[PDB]
Parts: sequence; C-alpha cells; structure tokens
Amino acid sequence: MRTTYMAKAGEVERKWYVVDATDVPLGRLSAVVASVLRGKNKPTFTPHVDTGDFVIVINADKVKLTGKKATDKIYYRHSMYPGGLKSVTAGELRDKNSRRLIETSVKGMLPKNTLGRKQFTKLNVYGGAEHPHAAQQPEVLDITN
Amino acid sequence: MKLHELKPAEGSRQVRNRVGRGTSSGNGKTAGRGQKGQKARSGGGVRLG
Amino acid sequence: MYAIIKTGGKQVKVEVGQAIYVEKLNVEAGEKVVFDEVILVGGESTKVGAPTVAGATVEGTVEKHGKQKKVVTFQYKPKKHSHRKQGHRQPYTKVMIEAINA
Amino acid sequence: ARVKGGTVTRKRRKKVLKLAKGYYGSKHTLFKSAKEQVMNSYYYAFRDRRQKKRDFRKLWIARINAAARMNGLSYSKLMHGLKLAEIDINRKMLADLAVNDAAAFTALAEQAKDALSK
Amino acid sequence: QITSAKATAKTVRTSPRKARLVIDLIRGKSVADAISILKFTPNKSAGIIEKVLMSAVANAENNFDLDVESLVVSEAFVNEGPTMKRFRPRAKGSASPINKRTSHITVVVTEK
RNA sequence: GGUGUAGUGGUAGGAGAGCGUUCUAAGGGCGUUGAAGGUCGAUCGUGAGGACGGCUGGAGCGCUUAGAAGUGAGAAUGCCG
RNA sequence: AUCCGGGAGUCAGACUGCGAGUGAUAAGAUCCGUAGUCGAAAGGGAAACAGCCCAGACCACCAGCUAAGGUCCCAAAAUAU
RNA sequence: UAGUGAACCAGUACCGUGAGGGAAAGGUGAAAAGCACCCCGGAAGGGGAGUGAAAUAGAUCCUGAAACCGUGUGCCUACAACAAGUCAAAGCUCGUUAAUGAGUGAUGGCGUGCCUUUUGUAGAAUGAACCGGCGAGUUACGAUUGCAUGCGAGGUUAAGUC
Repeated sequence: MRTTYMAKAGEVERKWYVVDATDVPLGRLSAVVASVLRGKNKPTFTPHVDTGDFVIVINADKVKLTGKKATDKIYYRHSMYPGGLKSVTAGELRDKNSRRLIETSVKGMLPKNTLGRKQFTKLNVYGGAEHPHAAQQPEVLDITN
Repeated sequence: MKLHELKPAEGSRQVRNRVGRGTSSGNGKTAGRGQKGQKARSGGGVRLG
Repeated sequence: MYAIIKTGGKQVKVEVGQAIYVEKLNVEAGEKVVFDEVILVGGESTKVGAPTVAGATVEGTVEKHGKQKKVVTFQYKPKKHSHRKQGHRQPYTKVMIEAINA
Repeated sequence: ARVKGGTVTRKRRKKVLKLAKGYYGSKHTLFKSAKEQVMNSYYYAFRDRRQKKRDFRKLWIARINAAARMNGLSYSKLMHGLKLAEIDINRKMLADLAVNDAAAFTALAEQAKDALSK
Repeated sequence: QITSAKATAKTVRTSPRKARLVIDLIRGKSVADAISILKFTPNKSAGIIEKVLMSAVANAENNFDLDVESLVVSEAFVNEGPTMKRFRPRAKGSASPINKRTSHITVVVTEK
C-alpha cells in the first residue's frame, strides 16, 4: 500500500470526438474507436472507472470492405427455437441499418463486464452526415491509423 | 543432589514412537506400513523362514 | 521539491517534512541518515537525472524500529499429505526527511 | 489415568472460525466446511502475493504508453532511448511523473528524443 | 420512573410458525386498534394474543402507568417451547415420528 | 561472536528436535479484596500454541524439575443424543 | 565409490522423439531396448489441457534483466525497416 | 456415553408362545425460609410486593457451549451467469490489547470443493444431512542391535528366611 493514483468517478473530464468513415475498412475504424472508449490515450487509467470519451460516427455508408466480403461475411443469429438460424444479413447492412454494422463490430472489440456496457452506450453511429448533438461542441480526430 | 532438581544421565533415556497420530508427525495414515497386502493386515506376516 | 532516491532495491519519492517506511539501516534511533544516490531534483527547474547527479545529499532522522503484521503462508497439496506452516514479520525503520540541496 | 478431551477441541475449532468472519453462507458456523475455504484462501493468498507485481508493471506500462504517445513517442522507443541516455528510472516513477509533472516528463521525453537521434 | 410493562404466556400449545403470522399484524400500532384487529382473524393464534395484550394493559394500569389511550405495542416475540414426541403406525410394519410443538409469546406495551 | 561460500519442492518410507492433555513426587505459589469452566477483544512466537483485559460464573487451581500413560478426531453406507 | 550393521517401501506403470516384432507394413492397441516428463512438481506458453516446448518455489518488497512464445482491440509490448 | 447391565424401588419397564434378549434415568439453597397478600385470565401462565448474599438459584430448579429458531439495527442489494474466495479499490458508518486502525463493499483481474483408491480425478468412480460426546500399534514372557551406567579376565543372582 503506497502511492499510485486511483482515480475517482468525478475527477476525469470527458470530451466529444467526431470521426468520419469515408473509405476506411471496418477493422481499423473499430480498433481506434474501441481503444478510445476505455480511456486509453489518457495517462490516468483505472480499470474501474469510465475514463473514456464520447465518439460520434459520420458516414456509415462509405466504409470499405476490402477485396471481397461484399457478399461473404455472413452474420448469424439464432433465436433459441429449433432450426431458428437466421443468416438474414450479408454485406447488405451497408445499404440498410448501417448503424447495425458498427454496433456489432465494435461491441465485439470491448470487454463483456458491466463496463463493457457503460462503455458501449457512449457510441453514436449515424449513416448520414448530421450531428443532432451540436449542443455539446464536439472535436475532430485525424486517423493516420 | 535433591528431589526438586533431578537430572538424568545424558543420552540415556529416549522418548517413544506414537504411531498413527497425525499426518505431519510422519507416521499417520497406515502407520509406517504402506498400502495393501498381507504385511499390512491385522497380525499379518508369514512364519519365519 | 522532488527527490527520487535509490534506497535498497526500491525508488522513493521524497519531500520535506514527511516520513518514509524503509527497510533496516543499522543505525540507532534519533541519529542521522544521509542518502546519496539521487536521481531527480524537481520543483521548478528539473535537474534531470544522470545516474548520481553530483552534489545531492538528502539527510534525515529515524523514529522507530518496528514490524508489519504477520503473513501466514501455509502450503498444502490436495489428495496427498502436506503441511508447511510459517509466519513472517519484517523489520521496518521510519525515516524523517530534512534538507534537500541548498 | 483416564484422560478426557475436555477443552482442546473448542480452542482449535474456534481459532478456525475467527478466521472465517464474513463468509457468504453457512461458512460461518459449520466446522467441517469452515476448515476448507480457509485452506483455499491460503492457496489464493500464495498466488496473489505474486500477482501484485505482475499487475502493477502492466498498469505503469499502460500509463507510460498513453503519456509517451502524447509527446510523439511510441511506448518502447522511450525505453531504448532512455537506456542510450543511460537513465535508470523505475516504471513506477515514470508513471506518476507522467501523470503529474508534464514539464518533467517532457524534459525526459526530449532527452530521449536527443539520445537516439545520433 | 419506568414505562413498558410486560406480559408472557409460556408453553402455549400452538405451533410457532403459525403464530408468527398474526404478530406480523400488530408490531408498531396503537393498543386500542390492535385489539379490534385481533378480534376478526379466525385462527387459534387469534384468541391467545388477545389475552396477552389484555394482561399487559392490566399490568400497566394496576402497577405503573396511566393513559390507556396512549399505549403502543412496541415489541412482540415468538420463541419455541419444548416439543412433545410421539409416533404413528405407518403401513408395512414400520413407524414414523410425529412432533408436537409449543411456543412462548411475549408482548411489550410502551406508552409512546 | 564476526565474515565469507554453498544449499533449503517432494507421496510411500528412514532420522532429529519441540507444543498440548490427565495423574504422582519435591520445591515454591494463587484464591470470596473472586479458582476452574463459558463469552468477547483491534495481542505475542517460525510451528503446534501462549499471555493480559471487559463480562458472566461461585470453590478450588496454576509455575519449575523428574516420572507414568485409557495422551490429541473430520471422514469406518462408524455408535448414542 | 567399497565393506559391516540397524530400518523400510516397492513386484497394476503411462505418454512422447527414437528402432524393432504381432497387427492389415491400422489404433490413446499390444510386447521389449534406449532418453525425458508425469507418478512424487508447483510457475510461463499451446483458448481451455497429468506425459508436448521453457523452467524446479525457505520468506517479504507497489525494484531491475532475459528463455519458450509474442507486439490492430479483448490483452502487455512495432499499425516497425 | 466413564465405573457392574443397574449410584435413581434393575435383571425392573419393554420385546418373543418359548429357551432367551434388555434399556433410559445423579446435582435448588447454608437453612424450605418452596413466594402471605394484590392484579389479568376458566385455568395454565405472568406482573407487582415479599424470602434470600444472589430468583437470569422458582422445584424440567449449580455453571449452561454447538447445530437450530427468533427480535432490533450500522453498510450493501431489482441488466444479473457467482467452488462463493482472494488481490486491487470508491463511498458510507465507527473509534481499539494504539497501530503502517475496525465494520461494510459499487467496481475490475484471477480462480473447476474435502477424503479414499488409482497409469489417471473437478469427476457422471466411491463416503459424509448438521452439531456435540465416545471411538484403533498396548501389555506379559523370550530373542537381537543402538545408547547409558557399575565392576572388568571376570560378571551376576533365582526360589526362599527376617
């Protein structure tokens, strides 16, 4: 028992970031976004407290799928009933519910604690190019990642 | 020499073994005899020779 | 006023007018202790630590010689027969601090 | 010379039970099952006095990661540069200096920039 | 100066689970309403706690207190008395026991 | 006593040193100004284990050296309550 | 290392490089010779895993370096040249 | 729960047609001075007042542990997959055989009980409902070796008498 910082709940200020998605693949967008929300890129970790930030996503959508996988990465859902596998999606989710792409391929990237739920509700994914959240003054990142 | 200060001759009165009295004495759970077989039953061992 | 001082295997942050709980030092109570290896001097103009920044003597005095609580370290191995039993209680020396470089 | 077993067993079993205050069931007041989680608590204490040191190096490394990446250095080129600059700070001390003293951490960051610049 | 007279009734020949049902309905109320509460429950454990409260009221009158209209049932217990033990001839030769249980009941009547 | 160098996982099994219970002997003690027993405490030793204090209890018990054993429990589809 | 004497446990082994049989030139099969680990070995790796690769814990520390294996996120370190 | 089976009205109660088999059960206080009288209730049972050094010694009567059943309250708990712990840790409540204090614990890392038998166990191999009490390498006579003691080219008594 000696001196290292263990941050409290209301010590670390949060921010608001804006990220485009024009022709970047899924894995690297999701990787940088999921490393934002735990509180990395800030020297004041805990593994207890939400030290992360808020992330808004524009232009869901215009995300690439490199080479093929336009018709290939079949998702799967099962409904706990006999024979109930529903492979209803494909790369079709680019067209419709492009919210639903990034809300799966980021939820996989996170832990599955209770912090993997309080750190998931800070995403906002919009397929268009509009902030309804302009009341909160968000900033812009630059991805060379 | 008197009654309340007795001293024995050194190295000349040993203690005992009390066998089967706890696992960390060294001789508990089969008492220095080991696993099954007729040397470890009640009064086992063949006759001499 | 920072000072980062090698004491034993460990490194310690040091200010003026506090106590540090360090290992044994072979010195009677209390008397004077002069630590020698000083990496950093902080504050305003940081004396960056080349190893043994020269002319850096950190002085101090001693309050007690005491011990931590016991550490019951029992080992066992299941479905076999084993008991090792110990208890360990290290000695500790408080260290008051005086007079970083001036 | 009949010896009864008067007051030894209570002393043993209650020295066991005082090691078991706050066990989340009927592991307060049952002698045969209190004498088991005390054993497993000793196994876990033996493990966890040796995973303190596995933990805090990973925590100070992560904080050095973030604060080093703030100054345009990846998280290992500090290590190699500071050993070329022949500097021997423990990872705890760079962690808390990296949190608090921005001036001192940027000073060490610039000398590590200067070190491997050769 | 003391308030809060007592009254008990020991080894009452009623089961101790069932009598804890009624004493759910009495704790914390005024005395003059809880008697009316007791007079309508149709149980064996109804017509006993009546006698306990009336003896407690008589204790508070004839020994210490005044002000019958300002008395609050503050505490009430159910504890287990000693148990009788008998048997019953169950079929195919054997037998299985039957417990018969008893309870101790106390009620404390503070003023306010 | 220093100071060096070396070693210290471990079942069956071999060897060594100690803790604890009941009694006997001798010396020296405690106790209605509270003994044994019970309960609680945030105490000491490397181990079994040992002190002190608060409460309950109402008539006997520790300490040192030696001796003798119906001398230590969690498991037997153990026995009794 | 040898000799003399006191005291035992063991006679159901297993898998994996290797090199040979019976098998169908099949088996986590079976039977031997050779070496290791488990049995009687805890820590790291192969998601989890007695026998595979690295390494054999007297104890404490919120000190430092490497092996096997790794460096986009879970999850520690290169989105390295 | 020892000691006869039995400290007590015991080879009794109880079981089998019969020969036969066979339990459990000790303790108020120095003295019975064993609660006059009042109060609720049919009583049982309690509350006053008394006896007594002590009634939480009130006749189931010395001390009165554990499982088990309750009452009150300091802290936590209704998006949660938990061999039930341990390492880390915010908050709230408290203040000790005074010391690197005590209670609780939102949250994160790691983590398949205890015996026995086995080449091998978390095992879907096998045993324990829980607590308490009892419950297993002893003794006599011989033999062999280690240690110790007294004598030592010697050692040493048995049965038996006082």
